[PDB]
Amino acid sequence: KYDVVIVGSGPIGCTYARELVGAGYKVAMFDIGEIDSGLKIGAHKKNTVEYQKNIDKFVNVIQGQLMSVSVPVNTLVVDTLSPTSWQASTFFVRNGSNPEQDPLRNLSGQAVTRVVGGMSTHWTCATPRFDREQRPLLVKDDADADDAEWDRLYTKAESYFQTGTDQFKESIRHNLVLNKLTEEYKGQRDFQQIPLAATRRSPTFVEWSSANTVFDLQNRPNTDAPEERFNLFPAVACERVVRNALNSEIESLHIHDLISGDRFEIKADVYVLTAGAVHNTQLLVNSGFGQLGRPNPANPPELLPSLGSYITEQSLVFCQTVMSTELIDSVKSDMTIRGTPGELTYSVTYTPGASTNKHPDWWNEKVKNHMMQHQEDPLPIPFEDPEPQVTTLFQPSHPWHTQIHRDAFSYGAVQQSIDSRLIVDWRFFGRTEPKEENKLWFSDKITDAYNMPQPTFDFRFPAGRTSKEAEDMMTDMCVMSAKIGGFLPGSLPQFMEPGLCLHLGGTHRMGFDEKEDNCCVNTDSRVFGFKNLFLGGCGNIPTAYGANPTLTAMSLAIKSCEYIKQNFTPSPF
Amino acid sequence: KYDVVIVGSGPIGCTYARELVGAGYKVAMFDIGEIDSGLKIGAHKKNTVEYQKNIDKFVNVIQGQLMSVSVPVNTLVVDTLSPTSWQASTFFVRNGSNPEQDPLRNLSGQAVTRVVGGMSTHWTCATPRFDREQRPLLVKDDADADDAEWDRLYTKAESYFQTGTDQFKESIRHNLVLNKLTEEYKGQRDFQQIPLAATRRSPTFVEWSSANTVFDLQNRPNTDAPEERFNLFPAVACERVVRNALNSEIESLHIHDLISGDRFEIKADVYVLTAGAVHNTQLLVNSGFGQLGRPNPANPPELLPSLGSYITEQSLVFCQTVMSTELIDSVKSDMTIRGTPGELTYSVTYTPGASTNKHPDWWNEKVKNHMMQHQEDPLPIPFEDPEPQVTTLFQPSHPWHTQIHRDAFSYGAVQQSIDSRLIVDWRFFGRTEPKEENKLWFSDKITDAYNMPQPTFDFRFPAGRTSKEAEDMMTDMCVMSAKIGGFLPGSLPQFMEPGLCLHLGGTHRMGFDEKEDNCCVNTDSRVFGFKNLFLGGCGNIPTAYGANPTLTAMSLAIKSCEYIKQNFTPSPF
Amino acid sequence: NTVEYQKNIDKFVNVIQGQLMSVSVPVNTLVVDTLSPTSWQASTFFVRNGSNPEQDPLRNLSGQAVTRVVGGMSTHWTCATPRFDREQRP
Amino acid sequence: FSYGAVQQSIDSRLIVDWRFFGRTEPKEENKLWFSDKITDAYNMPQPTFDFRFPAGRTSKEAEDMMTDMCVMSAKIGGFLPGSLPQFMEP
Ligand SMILES: *Cc1cc2c(cc1C)Nc1c([nH]c(=O)[nH]c1=O)N2C[C@H](O)[C@H](O)[C@H](O)COP(=O)(O)OP(=O)(O)OC[C@H]1O[C@@H](n2cnc3c(N)ncnc32)[C@H](O)[C@@H]1O
Ligand SMILES: *Cc1cc2c(cc1C)Nc1c([nH]c(=O)[nH]c1=O)N2C[C@H](O)[C@H](O)[C@H](O)COP(=O)(O)OP(=O)(O)OC[C@H]1O[C@@H](n2cnc3c(N)ncnc32)[C@H](O)[C@@H]1O
Ligand SMILES: OC[C@H]1O[C@@H](O)[C@H](O)[C@@H](F)[C@@H]1O
Ligand SMILES: OC[C@H]1O[C@@H](O)[C@H](O)[C@@H](F)[C@@H]1O
Repeated sequence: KYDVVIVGSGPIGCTYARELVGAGYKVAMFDIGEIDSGLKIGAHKKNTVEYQKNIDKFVNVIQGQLMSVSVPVNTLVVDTLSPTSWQASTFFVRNGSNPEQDPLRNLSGQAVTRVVGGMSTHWTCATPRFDREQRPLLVKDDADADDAEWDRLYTKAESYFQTGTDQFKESIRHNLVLNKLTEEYKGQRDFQQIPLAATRRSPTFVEWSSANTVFDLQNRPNTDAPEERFNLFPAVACERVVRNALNSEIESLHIHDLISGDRFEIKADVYVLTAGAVHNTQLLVNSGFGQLGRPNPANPPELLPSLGSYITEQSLVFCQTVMSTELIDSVKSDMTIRGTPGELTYSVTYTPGASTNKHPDWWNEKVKNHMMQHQEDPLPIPFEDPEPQVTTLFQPSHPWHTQIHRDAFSYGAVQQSIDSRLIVDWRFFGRTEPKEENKLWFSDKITDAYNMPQPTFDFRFPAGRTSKEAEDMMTDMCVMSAKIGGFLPGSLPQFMEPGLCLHLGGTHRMGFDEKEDNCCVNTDSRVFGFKNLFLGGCGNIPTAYGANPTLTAMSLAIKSCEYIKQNFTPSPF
Repeated sequence: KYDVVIVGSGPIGCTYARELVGAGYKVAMFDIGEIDSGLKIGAHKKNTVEYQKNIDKFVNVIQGQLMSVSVPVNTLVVDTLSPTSWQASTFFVRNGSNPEQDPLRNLSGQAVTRVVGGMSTHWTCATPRFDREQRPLLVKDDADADDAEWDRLYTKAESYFQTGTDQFKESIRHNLVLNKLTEEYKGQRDFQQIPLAATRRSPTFVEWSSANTVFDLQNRPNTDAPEERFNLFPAVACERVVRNALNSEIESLHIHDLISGDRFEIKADVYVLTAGAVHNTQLLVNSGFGQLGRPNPANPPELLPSLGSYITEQSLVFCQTVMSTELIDSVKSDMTIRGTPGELTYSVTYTPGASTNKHPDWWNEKVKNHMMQHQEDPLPIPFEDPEPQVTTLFQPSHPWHTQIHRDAFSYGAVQQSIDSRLIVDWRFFGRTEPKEENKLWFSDKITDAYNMPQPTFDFRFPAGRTSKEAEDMMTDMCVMSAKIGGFLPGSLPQFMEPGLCLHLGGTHRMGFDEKEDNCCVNTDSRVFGFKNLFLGGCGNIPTAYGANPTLTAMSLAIKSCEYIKQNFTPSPF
Repeated sequence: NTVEYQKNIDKFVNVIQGQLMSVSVPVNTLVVDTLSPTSWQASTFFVRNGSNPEQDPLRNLSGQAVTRVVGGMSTHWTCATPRFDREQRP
Repeated sequence: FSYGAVQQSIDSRLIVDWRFFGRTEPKEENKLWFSDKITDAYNMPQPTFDFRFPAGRTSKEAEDMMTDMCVMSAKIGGFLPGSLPQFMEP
């Protein structure tokens, strides 16, 4: 018997943990995955010395914990088998594929991650605010009070994630790029560092934030927290919430302990679901919310008819560029060079303080030292120079989010022929209109690896503004990127597979009125009709957004938690 | 001040830990890597529910922690850059490549793993004994006493690893294959399960063994062990052992704490190095054993002239096959089938106990149930059937080790068009004659990611018996594999890149006499001349072997540890 | 039999490929899901580009091809001309 | 007729091709037929195959053939990477 139970240990779950453990509640949290981030439970897997010294390898850790949501049945022809080998007569259901899934109306890139800390054990840590145009309303008919509420919430989210905008300020590459783009767009667009949930520990090490940063996930009571109560149970699949006959309250949570194989029930006062945009919906549909099976509009759902409808996922465009000869030469423009590399007459100098210098002294010293210490290297950038982390945030005249950076998730055979110091990544994310016909649904016959109803998408990028925007977005990346360098062969401009970006929203969407706004939770993230059930995460977001959604989702959880502290009393100690 | 210090936390290091912590010694162990296997320190990363339910993804975790040893300078021509992009005039030293390395005399597949538990946090767990022909002598001129010593040591190694040969006995696929190969080679070759360091917990879960299984790596004293003393220090790069002027004793170990960045010295009575075949040699060469820089036979080394010479790595050949129509039909040969799948008249039956049945009742029940429950599936093998784990061990008439199995390390884009139940992997490993000219050496100018001397190989498979064997090995795989099925397109018979198999040996080799046997350690694994320095691991193995070397290496550590308990007194408590 | 092809014999593969027209190409079912949202996108794997909807892809001779030029296939062939022994011969 | 991206890294003087051709039992069920609805480029009835290598001797032979090429070829050299032993498309 707990005061609160939380399903999932990602950063939205940990947000509830932090708020409620902190306010004196007896909390239990379950995760279907296991502890595997070392002694800091749920921490970023990229915070090892070895991965910050071999950062290209980290793509392998990401790929290792992205399990695809719905893989259609495979119809590739293999006709060079030996005549003796067993050969198919048909393309029958093979290797865990989903026969419900139409391959042509899928989010084939969508994937889930099942480990303690969720996806925040691998993510890129970008945490921008949404402006009004991308954000759901929290106050009706009062634009300025809506702004102040969002500002209050986001400011708190940013402290929980340790969001900052200056961790890369001493990078030559970062500033090379930033300054050129500010110059080029002078006035018309503003560039800044990507706000990043991260703290720099040294010039070659960044402590990336995660679920652990929000809440350390250590069981309580303990010496550091002797009057808090928290227990995390890993390797427990949560399968169903039990409704009372009134559909006004949840009475238990049904679970499957994966180690013993036993099934149990858990009672609490408050039930919170933060299993992710896909798995929140799966658990609700298994519990008799929404509708199970292929959509059938001839059978109105009894509860939450909007559940699994109006889903959104962003369009993503990508390339890499190789830095221009112009930009590279500009790095060393305050240097006087005499002699020729490798003689002992060779001299690279600058005047410290010189009003005519284009760069600050610190920049010139790095360049001087690199050039003198490494006289066989043909580039003026130091080898340990941190990577760029540049953005122009979404605006009405350019309604996409942009990252001009170095992401650990490479999409191709990472290449070796071009010096890494020259390479810049470009990712532009578009916003997607919510439409009722775009759906995530669950099979009433096919089941997944955990014997739960198999997830199935029915999705196309909407015609009209979504599609026009996505193609204007592609053109913008082409135009903007040419300012910095030409494309890197094998990383040419392209749309990524649908759902690869993992920003899926609106699967359990938020609004003021269940009917009128076609929604599932209210602005306290409470499920309509039910006193003690709440949903957290990106699934709540009802709007068309291009920016990275997690900080937003956290803000909404903070507000949800105020509702809980004002409406439920913690058990005595 | 410790009684014993151990460099590295892989399973050979943990062998010393187990023996010496157990015998009452005050032990400290350092690793340059960090704890990241969840709450069981140094355990197999494949022991999560999620990875045993998505086993194809585990290749990504392996690739994520294999960092290449020596990558030659890249000379690929990229001539489709934009004219504006910075373009090279030469193939200069880029992206951490090693200019000392000849690309044509490399072990390009060789890689190291830096995490607590070492490579045993990802390995395949195959642990066969070497027969006489592959094994170094531990007793001179007495074949039968040599056998009994090896038998005593191996039996102890097998308990520490929990080696077994029946964990797969209930697999239809495993037995399908095993029985056909026994029949086909009747008499001339014997097949058995690959001995595996592993314990089955259920029909769909195997608890794979690791460094953790040898020694749990928990600091001591603790409640379970109140009179033992052990401390593990992760993220500490060990750089040098300090010799006394007599070169008869080590006086300290110099270390670099990677978190603070500070450098310290550690004193102990006994020094043990188990940093792996490559990193043991690197640490010794940094300490003035052997010779630093490109080999120069005009400057005889002062200590251990054989260090880094006579290295061996095995040749590896690979394919996959698709199971024959014949073999698949044989799975269901005791079944009477009436009706046609999917009608309600459909019936699949057998007689339990029938003397005329080719299979045991348990086999027939699985097949019956699968066929009746899954009437849309065209194969008689159940979906959760465990994978084959078959071997014919090395013999003089077939001097290669063989694995006929399913390995988590796939080498190609894992494919989806052919049902996984039909696929069998074939890996044949050859033995390599030790030659003085085959070397691992360290640069006196280039340094690696940890500012240590850059490793550089000079290696070719020896002409003569090694090469003839490797090509007869390839032919054997071709011949033997056809008995089970034809090759899977995209997995055709091939030699793998040199060193991919990660069985490198002889970099610090064992013998009776330093001069006479061209060696570095004696049969107690003690370094010649030095009272208190020992080396563990595959680097000790002086012979040409085809079988997986780790169990052997453990056996040698067990013997080393007897020497220590008989020659050094633990500090009082 | 040109001087230029006997001096650059690797290029002759291109002349062979240039006159082998496939006999029966089943309907294509490859998924292309990285089209721009603005581009025309199929709802089904309909009959495209001269493919044959009668053809089962799994019971084909997909490599079979014909050559339509004066001299037929003997304008590109390898010229191997062995006798059949009794066991192969009508 | 090379089947792959002709390669340049290994001297052509070292390279030898191996092609082993098997015999196929005639079976009534293996057919070439023509569509009464689909037509080809010359408005003639579209050719359509219904073919599998026969079970029994044909298939056993084809796999013993593959093994023979493997065994025989090793006498001359090892396989060239990117030209490894394979069945060609039917
Ligand atoms: C993978 C990835 C993800 C993101 C980025 C890049 C990469 C490669 N980058 C990124 C993202 N978001 C941003 O805003 N900024 C960035 O730069 N990524 C997305 C981000 O990582 C997610 O939006 C965020 O985690 C969502 O948090 P959450 O709502 O707490 O959900 P999680 O998926 O992280 O964790 C949920 C959780 O629940 C479990 N689970 C699932 N089913 C169950 C059941 N049935 N019972 C119990 N537990 C369950 C999981 O195992 C998991 O831990
Ligand atoms: C990666 C891999 C390895 C093996 C198999 C498959 C795969 C994909 N399969 C396998 C193997 N061996 C077998 O006999 N059977 C199998 O089926 N693999 C090899 C096996 O995994 C190794 O032979 C074994 O670990 C060797 O053990 P070890 O001698 O204890 O060495 P490790 O590499 O495991 O650990 C050494 C260790 O030392 C560290 N390190 C390195 N440098 C330093 C310095 N300078 N200071 C401190 N520590 C250092 C590492 O970080 C590491 O933990
Ligand atoms: O695909 C990688 C991208 O994935 C997204 O999930 C992130 O929000 C981006 F920051 C990131 O670059
Ligand atoms: O490359 C994978 C192989 O690596 C080797 O290190 C192992 O000993 C084999 F068992 C394994 O199949």
